[PDB]
Order: sequence, then C-alpha cells, then structure tokens
Amino acid sequence: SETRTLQKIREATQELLKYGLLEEASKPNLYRIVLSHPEEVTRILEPLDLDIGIDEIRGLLYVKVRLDETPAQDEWAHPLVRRQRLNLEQSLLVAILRQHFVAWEQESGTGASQAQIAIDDLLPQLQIYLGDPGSESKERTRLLTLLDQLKGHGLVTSPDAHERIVIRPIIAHLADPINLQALLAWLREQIAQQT
Amino acid sequence: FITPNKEMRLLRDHTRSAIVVHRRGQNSNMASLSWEELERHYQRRGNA
Amino acid sequence: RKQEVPLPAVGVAVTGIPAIERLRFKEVDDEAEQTLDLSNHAADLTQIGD
Amino acid sequence: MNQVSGLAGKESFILTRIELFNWGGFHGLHQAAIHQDGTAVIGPTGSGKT
Ligand SMILES: [Mg+2]
Repeated sequence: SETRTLQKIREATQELLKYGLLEEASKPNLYRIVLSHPEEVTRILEPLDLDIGIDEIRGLLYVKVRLDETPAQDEWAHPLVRRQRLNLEQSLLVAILRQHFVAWEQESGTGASQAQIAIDDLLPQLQIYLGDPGSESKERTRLLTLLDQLKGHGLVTSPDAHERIVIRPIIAHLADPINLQALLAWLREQIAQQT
Repeated sequence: FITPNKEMRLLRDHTRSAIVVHRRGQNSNMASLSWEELERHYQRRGNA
Repeated sequence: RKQEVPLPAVGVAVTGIPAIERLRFKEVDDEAEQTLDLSNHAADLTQIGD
Repeated sequence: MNQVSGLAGKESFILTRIELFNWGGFHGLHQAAIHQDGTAVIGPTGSGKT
C-alpha cells in the first residue's frame, strides 16, 4: 500500500539504534549511505527525540538526545536513554584511554589512525591508582574484563591475537571530559601526598 | 557603574564611593573606599 | 526444557539506546578537611601604578 | 545634587553590600560597600569587576 523506507536506510537506523555508533572504518557502506541521506535519517529519528551528530573528521556517527534548547529542563531526561554512572575502576580506565587518545592526536593530528596499545602498557598505569590486587593473573583478568565491559559502550576494540587494543573514535565525544582530568589528577596527587 | 579606569573624573562627580579591585596572580582582592580617602591616598603618592 | 519454541515476538521493547552522551563518571569523596578560613583580606590596600 | 538623592533610601530598596566567598579568583571571604547615592567600581583590565 504505502511506500516503504529504503532497505539500506532501515538497516542503518536499526544498527545505529542498537550499537549507538557507526564507523567508516568498520562499516563503510552503511556509513556512506547515511551521510548521503542526512534528511531522511534525521526525519526518521526526530519523532523519538533522537538525532545524529556527524563527525566527518573522525568518520564517526553517534546518537544524541535532541531535546529543545535550554528550556526550564536544564538537564535533559529521556525515556529511552537510561543514564548510567560508571564505577570507579571503569572511570579510571576511561580516563587513561582518553589521555592516551588525546596525546596521540596531539602528535599524529586529529583523526589519525590510532596506534595500537599493548595490554602490558596499561597494567602498570592502573597499578598506579589501584596497586597490586594480589597477583598478575588477577590484575590481567580484571583489565581484560574491564576492556570487555567498555567494548560494550564502543570505546575500545576487542584485544587482538597479540593482546593489543585500539581506541575507538567515540571517546572524543564523552559527556563531560573535564570530569576525567580532574579526578585522575586528584588521585595522582593524593598518592604522592600519602606515599 | 563599572569602568576599567576610563572617564574616572566623571565618576567622581556623580558617585560618592569607589571599589578598587586589583589582580595578583590567581587571586583578586577588593577594597571599598570613599573618594576623599582615595584622594588622601593620592596625596601620599604626591610625595613622589 | 531449554529448547526454544517457535512462538512469535510481541511487546518487543526498545530501550537502552546506547547514546554516548548518557554516560557519567564516578564520584569520589574527599574527606580531607573543611575550610573555616574567612580572613577579611584587609591587605586590599591600594598597590597600583601611575 | 544631594537634593535629588533624597529619593534613594526613602522610596526604594538600594544596594549597599555584596559578599563573596571562593567566587572566581576571590579566594577566601570578601565584601564591598555600596554608597546609597551611587558607587563606581574601578581597576585594571581583567581583575574581577565583572
Ligand atoms: Mg568583565
């Protein structure tokens, strides 16, 4: 009867609402289609108060809440986007990854292919703020499970066969990056104070 | 009124007290004085 | 009794759209000390140039 | 001029004091006095007037 929305755009919208972000580096077809039909996607998503913010420089899309410009509701609330607060370890790990990504961008430029970081590099850095939980096996398992948890949010790729990881471009658009820097520096200073 | 040291002479003629605020590193201090107390302070600067 | 019957899906609920904005970070208490210090800064005496 | 100044304080509320604490660069407590007839706030560029 009525016209049906194109198959590719339907696939794009469903995938984008499932994972929360596309990437040209891992889904070139779908990413290309959405940028060629920005009005169509933004129209499909507008009724839900959802909207896509496009980052051409890093070749990344992500779903963001659309709600109106600074109404009496200073902080947005949305039935679907359930806000979450990461636990301490996740926050510190995200701060470390944020710092690494920013540092690499400072050298290779914005949007440069992220250098692969070895798992071994991260363990000493977490040990600064968490000490040694008791064994190398325990700490490595903790790091692996934390990276698996973060992969859900799309911040990092899964460890490869050589036990390295990559930092997804999404980490640049976190909610409030000032929170990471302040907390990280605060603990980094407290450890020196107490030692 | 607020002025960054402009047309002060005009302020003298239509206001009775001034708040002198100065910067020092990352901390700013504020003082409240009358025009005549500041005039006396200048007269102390007048020895130079 | 862990087979999966071919019954349809109804009431399919869409929630948890993982918008990156939705995240928040850990709040850590700082119980070091609380500041009485309320010195009146009487040192605000003028120190200004010509 | 004070003949017109009789309106101030008589009919309407007038600002007379502002008290700060750890607001901007004003570490610690502070306070400034406002004369009922009018005040002028002066200082070098970028010191804390605004
Ligand atoms: Mg200003």
